[PDB]
Amino acid sequence: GKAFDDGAFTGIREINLSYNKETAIGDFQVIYDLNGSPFVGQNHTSFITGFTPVKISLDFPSEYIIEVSGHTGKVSGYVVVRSLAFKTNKKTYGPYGVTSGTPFNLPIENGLIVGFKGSIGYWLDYFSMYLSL
Amino acid sequence: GKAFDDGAFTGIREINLSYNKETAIGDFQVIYDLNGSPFVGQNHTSFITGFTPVKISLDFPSEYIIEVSGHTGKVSGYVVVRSLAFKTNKKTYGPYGVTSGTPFNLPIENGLIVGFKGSIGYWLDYFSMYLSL
Amino acid sequence: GKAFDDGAFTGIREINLSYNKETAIGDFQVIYDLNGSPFVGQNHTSFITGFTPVKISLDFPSEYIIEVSGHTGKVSGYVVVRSLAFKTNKKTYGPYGVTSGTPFNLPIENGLIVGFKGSIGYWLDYFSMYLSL
Amino acid sequence: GKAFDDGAFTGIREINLSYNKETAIGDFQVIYDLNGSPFVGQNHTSFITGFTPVKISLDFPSEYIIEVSGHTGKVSGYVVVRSLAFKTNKKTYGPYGVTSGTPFNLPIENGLIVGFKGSIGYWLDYFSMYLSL
Amino acid sequence: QSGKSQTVIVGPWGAQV
Amino acid sequence: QSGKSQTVIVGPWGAQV
Amino acid sequence: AEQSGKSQTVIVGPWGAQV
Amino acid sequence: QSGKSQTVIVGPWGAQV
Ligand SMILES: OC[C@H]1O[C@@H](O)[C@H](O)[C@@H](O)[C@H]1O
Ligand SMILES: OC[C@H]1O[C@@H](O)[C@H](O)[C@@H](O)[C@H]1O
Ligand SMILES: OC[C@H]1O[C@@H](O)[C@H](O)[C@@H](O)[C@H]1O
Ligand SMILES: OC[C@H]1O[C@@H](O)[C@H](O)[C@@H](O)[C@H]1O
Repeated sequence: GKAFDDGAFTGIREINLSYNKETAIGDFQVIYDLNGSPFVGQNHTSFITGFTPVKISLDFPSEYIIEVSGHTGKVSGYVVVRSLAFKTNKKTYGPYGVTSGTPFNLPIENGLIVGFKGSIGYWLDYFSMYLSL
Repeated sequence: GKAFDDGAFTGIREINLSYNKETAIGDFQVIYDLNGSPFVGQNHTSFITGFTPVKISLDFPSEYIIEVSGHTGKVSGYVVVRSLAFKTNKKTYGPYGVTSGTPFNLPIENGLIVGFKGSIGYWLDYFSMYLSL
Repeated sequence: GKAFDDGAFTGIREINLSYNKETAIGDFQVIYDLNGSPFVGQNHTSFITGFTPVKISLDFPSEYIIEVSGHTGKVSGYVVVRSLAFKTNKKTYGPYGVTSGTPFNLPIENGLIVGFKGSIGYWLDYFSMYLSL
Repeated sequence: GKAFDDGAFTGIREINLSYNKETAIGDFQVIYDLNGSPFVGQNHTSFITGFTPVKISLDFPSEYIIEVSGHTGKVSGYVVVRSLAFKTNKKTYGPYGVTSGTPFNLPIENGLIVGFKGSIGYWLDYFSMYLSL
Repeated sequence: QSGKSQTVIVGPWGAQV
Repeated sequence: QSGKSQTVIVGPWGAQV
Repeated sequence: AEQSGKSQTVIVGPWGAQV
Repeated sequence: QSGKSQTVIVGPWGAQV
């Protein structure tokens, strides 16, 4: 897939992703906070279409992510991110995609997610998160 | 169970835990690094015995943990930490315990584990990790 | 003066300031690094003119600030920042302004300056710096 | 002089230093906080005697240092720390020593001092401070 | 300001309380 | 906590308002 | 810091394909 | 990669070795 690295910011305002209930996560894009103003992250796009888009608009800064969870597993022979769910201090967004494969989950007891990096081909291949105080 | 919280330190020198291959993790204790000298953490103990102890002695500081993984699930009706594995840049320690239930894994791309907190009753109920640069 | 606060970024690429050799620091503006690309900070302007501009263009990321120093003192009855000097791992820039009054200096042994805040009226009234690893 | 480096901790409980009103700072020792319990730092002692001791007992954690200031200058040909003052959110301790030479001051707008390092011969040759959130 | 240093904490994994 | 990250800030040097 | 002019951040992951 | 935690350090004030 095509690697991406958004880097780190001061918080998260919006997550725009797409998914397919037969395969995995496709597109991924984040509107970050940067010192009190939105910073529009680059669109990271799947090589293919047919995905269902979802817009996660957070009530920043009162609302913030406290857990990210999902599944990884093989689609067409490739290990990919098949589902994502974002839990905030207000509600749960998701799961989006296919909740099959190996689960993972990252609860944050103290701190914030302030950035994403990863790779997308047909689907989201992998991702990592920037954490800070 | 009884809550514990070691707080944060400079690094990790040794982990002393115990486990039972039919139930879950029991006892948990850590020798931290504190500014270049060992700091012996409190021994956190299960309410019961019958566990097998293991000593995980790291070659600090050249050897450090890069991923923590394991399983959670029910034992006698209680959700507990059933197994733990510690991967360093040199080797893997474990898994210790019962490798069934819901897997979890925390790979660290940049940063260090510098403290543990959690709760132990009959078994390790839950745990969290302090992370820093 | 009019308060300003750029917030925090991932590094410094360029500082544009102005000074008067009879009074104090005037205008202040920074091009930051933000995750590998320039981010152009707002120009913070003195209420008056007559200043001499200087452009401090750093060889980012090989070159970075390791000490900031200067002087504070009264001009026309106001306590202001009278001089600034920026020492990097390569070169010293300044002093700019008037090197009279109370000296201050901030050497950085470990870490980076990644943001500025302050206030400017006729002159730079005060300033603070964001530090990180 | 003899270098010292206490490293980093959770906070500060007490500072025990000595000074001479004709020369400079002599002895320096700190009782740190380490995850809620005192940690007694090594006593860093002058090569000579004749100093006046002072004990700075902070009401940790509600009382903490918000500015450190002092003077540096030459004594018997050596550049040393001639005076120190510690301002907390409750009171000011000092200045102790000789208030002559080049002033310095470090106000902390956001963050905490959590460690000291430096060198002491006849007098405190230099010092640095560990800062964290 | 608490007067005590802060660090990132991840978790907990296990029972949720 | 808040949804906004924080960093160490040193200063201010100058007028103390 | 005392090496590069670029700030650092804790990063956790990756989850997914291990490359 | 050092295996040891790090912290911002400001200074030194005094002699410059
Ligand atoms: O996303 C799953 C896969 O998609 C393909 O298009 C790509 O060539 C592979 O490298 C992998 O990324
Ligand atoms: O560890 C499993 C359980 O152990 C029991 O002894 C305790 O009362 C429970 O609260 C729970 O901790
Ligand atoms: O810069 C020094 C002063 O400049 C004036 O123009 C302003 O009204 C004052 O508040 C102060 O900022
Ligand atoms: O403290 C001032 C000086 O004190 C002397 O005793 C020592 O030899 C010097 O290196 C310097 O430390």
